[PDB]
Amino acid sequence: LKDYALEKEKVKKFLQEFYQFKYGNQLVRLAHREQVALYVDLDDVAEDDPELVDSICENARRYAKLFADAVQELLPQYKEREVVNKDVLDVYIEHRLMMEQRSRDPGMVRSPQNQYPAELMRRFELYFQGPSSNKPRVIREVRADSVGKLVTVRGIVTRVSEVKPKMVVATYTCDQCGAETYQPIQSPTFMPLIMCPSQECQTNRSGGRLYLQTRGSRFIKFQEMKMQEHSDQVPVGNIPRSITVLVEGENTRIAQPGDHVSVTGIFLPILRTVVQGLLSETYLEAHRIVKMNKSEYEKLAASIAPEIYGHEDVKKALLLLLVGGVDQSPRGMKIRGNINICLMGDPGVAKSQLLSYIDRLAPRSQYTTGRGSSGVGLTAAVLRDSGELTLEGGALVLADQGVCCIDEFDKMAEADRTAIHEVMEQQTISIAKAGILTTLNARCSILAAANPAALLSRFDLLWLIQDRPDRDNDLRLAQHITYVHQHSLDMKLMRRYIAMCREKQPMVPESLADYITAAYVEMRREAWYTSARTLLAILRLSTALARLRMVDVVEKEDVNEAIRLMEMSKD
Amino acid sequence: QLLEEAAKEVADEVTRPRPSGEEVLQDIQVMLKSDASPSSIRSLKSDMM
Amino acid sequence: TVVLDDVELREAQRDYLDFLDDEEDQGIYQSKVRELISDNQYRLIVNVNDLRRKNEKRANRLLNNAFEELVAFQRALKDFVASIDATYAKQYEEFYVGLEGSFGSKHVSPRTLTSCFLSCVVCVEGIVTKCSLVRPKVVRSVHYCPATKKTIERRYSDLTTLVAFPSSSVYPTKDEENNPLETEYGLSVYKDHQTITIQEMPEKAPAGQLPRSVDVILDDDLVDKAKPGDRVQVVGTYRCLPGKKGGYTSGTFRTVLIACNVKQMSKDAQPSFSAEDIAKIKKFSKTRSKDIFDQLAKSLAPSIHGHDYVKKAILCLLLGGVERDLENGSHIRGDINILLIGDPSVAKSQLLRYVLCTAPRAIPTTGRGSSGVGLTAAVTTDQETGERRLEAGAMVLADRGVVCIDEFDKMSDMDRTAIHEVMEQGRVTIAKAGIHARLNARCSVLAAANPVYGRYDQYKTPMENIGLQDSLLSRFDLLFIMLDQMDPEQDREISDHVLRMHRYRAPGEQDGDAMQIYEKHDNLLAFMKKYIHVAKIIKPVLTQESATYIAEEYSRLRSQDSMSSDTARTSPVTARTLETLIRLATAHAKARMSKTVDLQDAEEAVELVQYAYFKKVLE
DNA sequence: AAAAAAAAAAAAAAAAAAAAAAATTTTTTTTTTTTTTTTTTTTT
DNA sequence: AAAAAAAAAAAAAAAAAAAAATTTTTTTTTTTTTTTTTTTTTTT
Ligand SMILES: Nc1ncnc2c1ncn2[C@@H]1O[C@H](COP(=O)(O)OP(=O)(O)O)[C@@H](O)[C@H]1O
Ligand SMILES: Nc1ncnc2c1ncn2[C@@H]1O[C@H](COP(=O)(O)OP(=O)(O)O)[C@@H](O)[C@H]1O
Ligand SMILES: [Mg+2]
Ligand SMILES: [Zn+2]
Repeated sequence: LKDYALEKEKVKKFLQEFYQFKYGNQLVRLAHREQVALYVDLDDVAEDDPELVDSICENARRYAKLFADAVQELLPQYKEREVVNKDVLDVYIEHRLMMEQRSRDPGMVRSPQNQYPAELMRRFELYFQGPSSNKPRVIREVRADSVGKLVTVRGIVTRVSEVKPKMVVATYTCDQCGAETYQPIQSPTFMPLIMCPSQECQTNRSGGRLYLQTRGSRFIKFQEMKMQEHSDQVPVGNIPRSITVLVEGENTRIAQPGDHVSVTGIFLPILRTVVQGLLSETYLEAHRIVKMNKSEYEKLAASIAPEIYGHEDVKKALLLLLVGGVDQSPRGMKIRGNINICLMGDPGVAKSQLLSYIDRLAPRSQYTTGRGSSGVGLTAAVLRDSGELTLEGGALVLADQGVCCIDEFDKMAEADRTAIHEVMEQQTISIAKAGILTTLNARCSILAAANPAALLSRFDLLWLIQDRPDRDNDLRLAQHITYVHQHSLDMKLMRRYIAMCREKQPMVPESLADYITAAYVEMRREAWYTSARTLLAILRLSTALARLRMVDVVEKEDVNEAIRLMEMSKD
Repeated sequence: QLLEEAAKEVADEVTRPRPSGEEVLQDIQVMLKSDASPSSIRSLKSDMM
Repeated sequence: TVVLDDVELREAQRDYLDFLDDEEDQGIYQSKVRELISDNQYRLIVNVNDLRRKNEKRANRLLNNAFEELVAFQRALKDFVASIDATYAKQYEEFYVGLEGSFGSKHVSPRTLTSCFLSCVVCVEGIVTKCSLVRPKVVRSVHYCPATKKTIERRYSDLTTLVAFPSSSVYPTKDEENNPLETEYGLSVYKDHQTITIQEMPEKAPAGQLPRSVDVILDDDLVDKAKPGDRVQVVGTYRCLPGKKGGYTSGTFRTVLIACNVKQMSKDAQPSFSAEDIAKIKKFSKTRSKDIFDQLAKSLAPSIHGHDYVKKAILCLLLGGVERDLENGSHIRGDINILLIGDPSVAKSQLLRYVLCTAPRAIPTTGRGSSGVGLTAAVTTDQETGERRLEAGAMVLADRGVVCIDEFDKMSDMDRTAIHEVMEQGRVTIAKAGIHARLNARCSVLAAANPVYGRYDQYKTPMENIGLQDSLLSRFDLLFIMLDQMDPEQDREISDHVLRMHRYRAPGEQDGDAMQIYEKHDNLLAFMKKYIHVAKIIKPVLTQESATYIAEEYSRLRSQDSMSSDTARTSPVTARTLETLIRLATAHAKARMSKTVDLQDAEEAVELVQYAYFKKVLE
């Protein structure tokens, strides 16, 4: 073991002196209260001292306390101006330290338990981000031996509670004296107080009768999130293990249901309270949250799943949706910029694989086959939580903004079919069922796959794939896939280009009005099922193609390629 | 007892910058006296209790 | 609930391990460790002034909060004595730390042992009052189950001062299977335990006030170091005791003083020497061995004039003869006893006070101050057990020591006869119906009687003029007659001496306000104690020449012709006078460090008796 | 010098103070196991 | 389209667990008091 006064001196000199003053700029910003959270980096601390880093890895919580108090004492010399007191909480802390100065009597000694505590008066928070040397360990493998140890984990989210105010330091005021006592909370529960240990009360022999209130207290942004093993992490036959993670301060509202996360934290226990001993629950106290691995033209479309061959126009339309047609809300009525595709196909052309690649691709994606997600799996339902009937979502509401890759749409349940019709038509999901009376909001885009009328009449593109056996086509595809087995754009760069492409917002020009109306009527005569939905289809595809070009104005080239795609699909 | 701790507080502040060891504020007894005539030991009835 | 580390304990143990580490210094505490290891004693006495000079703050801390501090000290002691010898350090489950030195503010008396000194090692002088039976206390108790062939060792913590729980105090008697357990007394481990009671000395205490006393719990290592009546300085931890369990408490906390050590406050067992002093004594003996008795005799009792024969005789007393215990226990004494009889203002009482201040274990007895049962021993019942205990008297306290009898003439005949067996055989055979014993008081007696009529009449015979029986004057072996001649010439002598001593001052130490072998020869005018102390042990056997000469001179003294007419005997010449001759000869030889009593010492003894006994009554 | 009288000592017995010693099941809560009812999802 | 299997939610009951709780009496100890013996001291 060591001496933690020495450790605090070590980290104080470190935080002052390491680098542009890397940590110094952060310190002065939080001193002025231009940031509320701080993040230590064990790579940046292994830059000089490895023993301290190994100790942090092995007993991280204590050093968290050390670092935070060290920065708290470094605060005022870095402070340089009068902050504007942006919060009533700021008013309280300023008033508190003001009256402490007023009745200071600096020579006068005060007890070891008569002082405003750090956890109350800090007003900032300090977290970490574990070193690259620290391998992220399997959620199953983070056992009792790793309690207190600093540990990073990578897992999928299943469900996440909302931001409700956890208590940090309850504040009580008296009925006679007027002092203000604190109960610093740590655990899931606290017994309230009813008597005031203020020395005026001890002198008076008065009934304390202090009353808790929220005004002088210190709440915090608290969430309990769930996480689940990676299906690749899971062993041969066991189901994926879960884990509970606790999210505080400026770590709140990062992860969301369905999004992969990497959380860096410590695996601390709670009291369990039927075999003897002293049992205890386990929660991982998050200290850095980073979404990762899903939610961080011609060559581009060919880059969309290079392992598939042919279907070039299909890939181009897939790229187009991934860019997304322009979102419009003109005159109240919504004209959503979603693009809905269905792939009817002969048995086996890698349509499921295309859906899986889009699932791996999009920043929000949910790949649902027939019956694994049915009823509540696609819809939203009710569950016990602060215990409560928390209404949470299924696949589509998880994919509220993204892409639902629905597989085998032909054989879905009829309720699932009805819900998907609703979401494609109006991007809501109305429910008036047994214990649910809601209208979920689901701004999702549908990629249906199926095997061979309502489909044709409610969509923006249907594609029939008939692998008519052509010798040269099959020869080239066979060479291609055999080469794939033989040898076994980057996804991140592709997704970056798409992400930037999402936000150019073109507005249609007047020059193309005659062209688009003429093309619409001509397509109608060539038909004589097409209608206003197909008009909106060509128009959305034109907007999205302008987005792909990145210009803010749609042109004749865009509409030409749109008609090219739709002609290829229909034929 | 109020007088006793009052004496204690004023004592610590007057001797305030004390040296090592002698810092825990020691208890300050407050004995009394007067100038009035003492009353006889036979005059302690119940009412003067 | 084992402590991983404490900065306080680690710091204190490091400091005291340094304090014990004595090689770069002179090696004093290392030598103390080595000698106590050689002795098998297991307490080491650390001087508080040493601790203060090396680290004042630790001295302040320890003298303010003892027990845990001394736990640190004793753990350091165990580690240190293990480094010197691990085998011996393993031998004793604990080693202890006695104290010594200038406990400046921490020196009070039991009247002044206030409630400010709790858990502080207080220093306190005082007289013992009680001596409880030194009885065992069990510390580690072993048991044997014969049904299950099992052995157990219950363990006890000496919570004489802290809180104690029944779970700690259980003495097991049955196993888990309700079998019978038989104690293994020998395999168990015990420590002695005694209570005593120190008291404020009546010479120190306030004159008109009741005594005040403090209770002292001597555990092992300090069993018999304090009997009733002794002067003792106790240094140790005043604390509080736990009331036994019970839902109520008054605030009362009867307090004790768990003594850290106790030493003889008499400070008269003082053989403190150095090798240089031993060599000094050796040369002082051997260079001028033949004149050394007269050197010592003239030296002894400065601040008084003449009386050279009496100084020689008091030397013969203090140096002592040699006690003899023959084959069958016929114990022939080896002490001198002197009766000063002489006119008033002859410094007889001043000689008595000199030997009181100098001779180790000297004690004063007045005529009607001490009386019989006080003088010799006594037998009294306990009243707590109805058993007869023995209360040692003045003489028994003065066993192998000196008693100064002021105004011996005034002791009534009962006590004057009660002193008989102590005078001859140096024992008091006391007995009442329950208990009897022969207490041993090998005492020596210097007794200053005064003459009948208040002053010696020259013409009257000494036997008429002394109000003491021939019976007793036999037992006394020398009777010295001190007359005030009143001549102006010797008056000039004595007067100049006396007023010179009135003019002698503390050299330099004083300004005008009132309160080495040889001495720096101050014109106006320690090693005495050193040399006489070493002198006492030697047993100089009598030579054939000395025995024949002393025998013939005794025969001459017995014969009436040896005294001329007009002289009157002062003490009849019984065989006690011959034994006096032998004892005085041995005392002279012991002065010389002879290893044999020779004719020189024999003729000195015969000169002594011839001057002392036969007196010239004038007409 | 020995007898008589008085004083003190030794030892047993009693009165109060204050610290020790002894006695000592029954009613309420609440988790867990089991059953029951209304509803939704699925199958004939 | 009707039947039925399953699901979640709600409730009852039995087993285990939770919680509440000073007063009276006895015995050692200390301290004096009283008796009787022993001792010492004064008298003829
Ligand atoms: N060009 C290609 N690249 C990679 N895989 C291919 C290709 N052509 C065919 N496949 C294979 O076809 C198989 C069936 O695809 P699948 O997604 O099941 O289509 P569907 O589910 O629509 O029938 C996949 O296992 C895939 O490996
Ligand atoms: N031999 C002496 N030498 C010097 N001074 C003497 C001598 N004898 C007596 N004195 C003086 O006479 C005083 C007599 O005191 P002290 O001895 O108490 O009385 P006493 O002699 O009657 O016992 C002493 O203080 C001392 O100063
Ligand atoms: Mg498929
Ligand atoms: Zn209050």
